Amino acid sequence: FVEMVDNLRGKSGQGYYVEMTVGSPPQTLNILVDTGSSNFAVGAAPHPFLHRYYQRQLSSTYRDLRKGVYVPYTQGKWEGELGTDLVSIPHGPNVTVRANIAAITESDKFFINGSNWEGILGLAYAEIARPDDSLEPFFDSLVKQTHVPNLFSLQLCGAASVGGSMIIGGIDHSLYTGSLWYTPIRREWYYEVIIVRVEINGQDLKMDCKEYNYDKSIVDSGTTNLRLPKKVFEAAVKSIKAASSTEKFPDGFWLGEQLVCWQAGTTPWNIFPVISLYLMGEVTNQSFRITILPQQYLRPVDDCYKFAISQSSTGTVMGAVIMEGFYVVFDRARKRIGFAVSACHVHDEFRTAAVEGPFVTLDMEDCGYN
Ligand SMILES: CC#Cc1cncc(-c2ccc3c(c2)[C@@]2(COC(N)=N2)c2cc(C4=CCOCC4)ncc2O3)c1
Repeated sequence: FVEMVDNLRGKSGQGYYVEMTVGSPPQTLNILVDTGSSNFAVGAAPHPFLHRYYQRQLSSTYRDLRKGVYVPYTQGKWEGELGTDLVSIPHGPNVTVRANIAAITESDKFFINGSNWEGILGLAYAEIARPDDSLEPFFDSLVKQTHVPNLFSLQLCGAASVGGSMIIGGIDHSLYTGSLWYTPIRREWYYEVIIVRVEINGQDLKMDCKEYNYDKSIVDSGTTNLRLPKKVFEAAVKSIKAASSTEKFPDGFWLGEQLVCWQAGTTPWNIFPVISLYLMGEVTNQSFRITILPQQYLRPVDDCYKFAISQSSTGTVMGAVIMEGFYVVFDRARKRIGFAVSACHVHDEFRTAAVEGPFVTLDMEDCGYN
């Protein structure tokens, strides 16, 4: 899979994108990689933020589905016109498939001023596709029309340019150390998982585990932060505050209202605690844990940083803060997600991100919200 290594680019806070082509002859576009949605949607009009856009009038293979799609989401919206066309990934498998493409014709707070991407590749499942589950997601078409195995993995590396790898149809063993540990995909809509225990510097938060997954937990390459349900965010911050009490920061810092800065090269990593999420394992009463560093949850912006853990009303979102520590395998074929220590995660000489197990955890099914 050497061809696919380093096929992801981005800027901090603006997501990870992959090069794709659409139409005949192929039109090159950079596309945001998003495991937290299920539509392939591309700029199709000359929005001033866009480097380029899909021009259907130049594609001999374009087919108009004669249907609109209207996709408001939490932080923005896009609307467009559904069709199909030939789609390939130059630094992906050597294949081309006919996929659904939403040609974006109106939008608000969707495109980022200064970004280098023009569209969005929703890698999650048909259940949450717009307008409905009859609109086959890209990855489903890829697997259905080719021999590409039904899995992909992401290595997101971070720093200001970021980079990473999207391995389509496989696992590249050079991208991780130690073993992969798998947690079940609870339901095929989002990439939903179940967190069964939370530790700050090894100290259990001692919350009812349902709270950790209220109303769901998801693995989301399209979110920068680790987002936590309100009640869990309260406890997490209280514990991280206590752990980091050597140095006092404004209350706003913890809420993402302001940045904290240190002299270039003297960030006190060691006063900040590690954060461990235990995930439901593959076997009854068995779990594993993934552990991230402040290198992951304190994000560059003197060296100044943003606290990149935040409260949610939509459940836990394991965003880039989690994923940048790990090689993450979206094993759709076996309805499971693998975690392993990432060969590229940022760390120091004292601590590294970790994936460890097995542990004994009882009543893990009670942790899921219904
Ligand atoms: C890592 C990272 C990142 C990142 C940084 N800046 C902006 C984005 C971004 C841009 C457009 C965008 C989305 C994110 C976003 C929001 O969260 C996720 N997972 N995808 C998104 C989600 C949706 C959805 C439509 C229907 O429900 C599911 C999600 N539609 C459009 C979207 O556009 C991602």
